[PDB]
Amino acid sequence: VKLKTNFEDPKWVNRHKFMFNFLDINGNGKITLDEIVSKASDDICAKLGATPAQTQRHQEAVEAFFKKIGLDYGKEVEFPAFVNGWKELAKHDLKLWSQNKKSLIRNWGEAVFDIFDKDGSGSISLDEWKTYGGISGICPSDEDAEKTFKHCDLDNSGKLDVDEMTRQHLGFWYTLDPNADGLYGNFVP
Ligand SMILES: [Ca+2]
Repeated sequence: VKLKTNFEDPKWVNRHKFMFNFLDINGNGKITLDEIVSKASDDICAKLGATPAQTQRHQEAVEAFFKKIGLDYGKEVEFPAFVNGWKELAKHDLKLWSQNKKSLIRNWGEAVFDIFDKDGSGSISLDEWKTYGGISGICPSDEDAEKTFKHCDLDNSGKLDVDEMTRQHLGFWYTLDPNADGLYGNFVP
């Protein structure tokens, strides 16, 4: 995993703008934590049939993750401030990860995978990633989900584990590590 960021690369700014536009479903150029948490709980966790405890751990993780970016309940955040907030989060999490500490991005990954994980493996299958991908919308075709798995280093079960997805996410969301390109197939640039 690379530890240096590339905040000035328009490709990194545009990757987040793409995701901002994806979250800005009502098209008003603003995002609220309310909207984000609703997507996490009322939409994704509900459709996944998550348990009360899983739903709550997942909501806490999504909340902490996006609060670090500067989102809050009842606060509208526009794109320039949103991407400046990713700088806070990126430095925060890269520091933690490099010191073998739990990062907010790892915590989110644990919460998502836990919904699917029935054996304590902290790993998910291709079909489970297809499910999460289609319900959240971030991997909206089976081919893209397949690309994620082809892209990553899978474990002895052909499954994606949380440590591997965390490393990939550091590079994809935080540092623009070229090794992380294609993480979400052809969807997220
Ligand atoms: Ca909006």
